[PDB]
Order: sequence, then C-alpha cells, then structure tokens
Amino acid sequence: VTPPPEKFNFAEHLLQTNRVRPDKTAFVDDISSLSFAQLEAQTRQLAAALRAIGVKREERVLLLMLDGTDWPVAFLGAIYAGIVPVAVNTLLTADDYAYMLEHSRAQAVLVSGALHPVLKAALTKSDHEVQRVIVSRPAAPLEPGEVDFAEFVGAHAPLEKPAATQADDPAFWLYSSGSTGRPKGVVHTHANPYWTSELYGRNTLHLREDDVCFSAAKLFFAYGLGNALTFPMTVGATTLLMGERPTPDAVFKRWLGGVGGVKPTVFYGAPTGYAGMLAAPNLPSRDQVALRLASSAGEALPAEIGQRFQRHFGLDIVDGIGSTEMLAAFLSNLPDRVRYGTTGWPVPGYQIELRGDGGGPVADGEPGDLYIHGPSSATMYWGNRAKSRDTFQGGWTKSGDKYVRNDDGSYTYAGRTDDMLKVSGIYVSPFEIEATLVQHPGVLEAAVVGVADEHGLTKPKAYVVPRPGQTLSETELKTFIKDRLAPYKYPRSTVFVAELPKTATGKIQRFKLREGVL
Ligand SMILES: [C]C1=N[C]=C(C(=O)O=P([O])([O])O[C][C]2O[C](N3[C]=NC4=C3N=[C]N=C4[N])[C]([O])[C]2[O])S1
Repeated sequence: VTPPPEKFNFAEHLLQTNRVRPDKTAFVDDISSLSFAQLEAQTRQLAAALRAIGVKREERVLLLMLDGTDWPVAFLGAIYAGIVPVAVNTLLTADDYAYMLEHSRAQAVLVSGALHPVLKAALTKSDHEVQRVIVSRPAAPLEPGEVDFAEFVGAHAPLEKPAATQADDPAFWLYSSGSTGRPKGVVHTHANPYWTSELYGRNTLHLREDDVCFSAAKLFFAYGLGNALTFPMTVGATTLLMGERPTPDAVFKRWLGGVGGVKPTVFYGAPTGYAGMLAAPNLPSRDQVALRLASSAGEALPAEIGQRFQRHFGLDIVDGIGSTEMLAAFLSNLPDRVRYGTTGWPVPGYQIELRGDGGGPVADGEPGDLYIHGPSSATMYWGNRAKSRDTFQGGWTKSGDKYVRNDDGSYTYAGRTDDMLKVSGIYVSPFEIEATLVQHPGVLEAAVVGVADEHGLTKPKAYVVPRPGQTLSETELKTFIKDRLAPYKYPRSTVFVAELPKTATGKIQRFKLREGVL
C-alpha cells in the first residue's frame, strides 16, 4: 500500500476516487438517495456554506446526526473545507453534549431534528462558542438564527478546491470513555482513514465496487465510520444507511431489500446483535438474503454464535478487533480463514506486541498487555496530556486489553486491564452504574461487575446493599435505572446483599463478586 502524499485531503481523495462512477448510488436511506455525483456536489456546497458563516480551517464543528444521507455530506463537507467534524453518539444527555461543545470549542453544530431538543438543552447550560445551528430534517419550528440543512447546502455554490491540508493534519475527532473522567477526544488525521480503508477494508475484507454495505454500528462509532463510509467510498460500493434503532426486524427488512431497492451484500454488527438475530423468530434463510460477508466487532465473538450463524447461513462471521484510537481493526480473522474463539491474526501493516509485567516479551500461551504499532493511530487525546502519555508511547498504542498468542499465530482475548466493560460491544464503566445506583434513596452501597450470560456475552451485574429501614423492591429499582441509564447499561440482574466483601481499607473486593462468592 503506497502511503498517501504529504499534501492530502481525505474528503477530496474520496471524491476523486469516485469521479469514475458519478451515477452509481453512494448512499441511500429510508427517504432519500445520493449518487456519487450528487454527494460530491452537496459535500462541496456544505463546505462553502460552513466557510461563509466564518468557520475557519482547523476549527471544530459538532456532528450530532442519525445515520442518513445527510451524515456523509456533513462529515466530508467539513473535512473538504479543512474544518474538523467532531462526530458524536446520538444517545447521550444534554450534560454530555454540553461538555463536548465546550471541550471541542465547536463553532457550529450539524444536528438531526430529532436530536434538536437535547442539543437545545446542552446549548442553554454550556459556555459554548456555537455560531450557527444547522438542522437536518427539522422535527419542529426553526428558532431565530437556525437554518435548515438542505437550504443551507442549497444556498451556496460548491467550494472550488479543498483546503490545502497535510496528511498528518487533524481531520476529525471521535470521543471515547474510560472508567472515570470525561470522554476523551480522539484526534484522527487525514491519513488515518486512508490506511484503515486500504489495509482493512480493501486488502483484508476485499470490499469491492458491486458490494452493498450495511452496518448496524452507527457512523459515529469508529467501526461504523469505516464500515459504512470510508471503506465503501474507497472501492465505490453502495451504502445503505438506517436512522432508527437496529433491531432484528429492522435489520431483516433491509437484508431482504425493503429499502432503496438494494439488498446488502456486506453486514457489520456486534456479537450481541448477531445473537439477537439468531434468536429472532423471523430470521431469514440464505436464499432470501444476498449477504456474502458478515463482519463483527466491539466485543469477543463467542464461538457458538459464529458456529450457529455459519450453520444457518453458510457464512462465517469475521471477528476483528479495532479501537477508536486505532480507527479500525488491527487483529482480525479473514473472510476465508476463521478460527472461532480467537480474533485471528495481525492485519498486515500493523505490528502487534504482547508485553509482560516488566514490559518485555511474553511466551506463547501466556497473557500479555496488547500494544499496537500501525499507521492509523490517533495522535493524542485533545487537551488531556496525562492520558495521552499513558496511551500513545512513541509509536505504540496501549489498547487496554490482554491477549494470548496461539501456536498458529492467532490471538485469543483474555480481558481488560482497567475495569471497563464491553456490553453490546459498547464501553460501559461499572463505576458509572454504581454511582447511579447509590443515588437511589433506598441503596446504601452498590458494586457492579461483568458476568457472561448464557451466550458467553458480558453484561453488567449489580450487587446492592439496601439502606436499612428503606423499602426497596427490585421493580422500583428497575424503574429508577430505566430513565437514568441507556438500556445497554441495564444490569442483567441485581442481587440484594446484606454486605459487600471489603479489604480492610474500604475497598470493595470486586474479584470475589466475579468469583460468585455472593
Ligand atoms: C473497527 C473498530 N473500531 C472500533 C472498535 C471498537 O470497539 O472501539 P472501542 O469502542 O474504542 O473499544 C475497543 C475495545 O473493545 C474491545 N473489542 C473490540 N472488538 C473486539 C474487542 N474485544 C474482543 N474481540 C473483538 N473483536 C476491546 O476491549 C477493544 O480494546 S472495532
């Protein structure tokens, strides 16, 4: 793979690549579609619109939008103008967005109408620098100053040339959370999604022009950003986007060609999603779908889920591990080489290290801390030098995982080194859940650990000490957590206990809870 030139604008690169297929569908969702030509026009018109309102090169804008054909226009349009889009989760609270607006110093916000209310709350309570709010598909009247995304794009002539960016300049940000502290702004360069899209999308998955890509993982996830934007645009594939929550019925409807007259040939999701679909009553048969490749990421794929998917569809699930910091997978099974119970082999282009307790090599079969050296690594966490020093160490990126290398060169996941839990393939901090539970007036203490469910998938499990003298029923506690935590963070069960095992210094002995002692 030939490195990108030093003068390089990722958005312009993706546009140029597809000037050979102007009338092929680039993106299609429930209500709209965009050829590569139409996408290029609207991308460059949005870039001009953003510059016209005074957003200058290297400044950030907040991109808070459901998956839809407007999403890649917003993302590539900012990048084409040398403006840095900060692409964020659509299921967060006003407080979360308030912090992101201040931390990013976003100068404009591109928001889906359905998300305007939470953004309104975030703008009102924050010390933001937002100059303009641009609402894609408004769901309510427009407040003074705000503009409709389609009118905004339609009102400016396409920018004549891209910003003269370098390949190592920041191009976009994603946020990722550790076990405590604020979400971390992961800064990715113009080069990084070129490397992931060439090394993984093209050379590992073998995506191609006649593919139709469909990702249960949303575009604001690093995984989804590759699956359904950078990978397909790199090979000219057509991408199906879906705004709504990715339930089995929603997914099946798309698999069967219920949207845009296209049937997906490549599907991406988390193992939890695959388990959910395999259990659905209306699982399609192979003759009904056009899938040729099924990708999985976010959490380890239990062998039995892959085996059941293979037995039903005649297709393996290809399990790879990536991270927000590395942007896409660096360890992966191959489409024609799958070993269930492992994450496969290093992606060519990435060097992998397992380090022991002195930082040195570990022997095959023993766990070590995983570190990755690859050309797609994020450069830093914006504004957090301490965590950046901890993570990005002179060419090597600490993943937070432990892995075991097998005799055939494959790698088996062996857990985290930080307490973080991956539930439905999404980061969850047990300390957040604990902190939420102890604000219930009936809870004295709480400890949360991860437990494998019947399918081998990790879920939170809560141990709660009731506050003496307070009626506390499981049902009232479930309702308490319903409106305070996103559903994927719900504890699978809650065990009420009279005490928690504690050292003798006030620390909960969480491993005894993992061990089943209570
Ligand atoms: C491609 C891709 N990108 C991204 C991803 C992810 O997931 O990211 P985040 O959120 O940052 O996270 C990371 C983590 O998670 C986990 N995983 C993933 N994948 C996997 C896993 N594990 C196991 N296996 C697999 N496949 C870990 O922890 C990491 O570090 S993807």
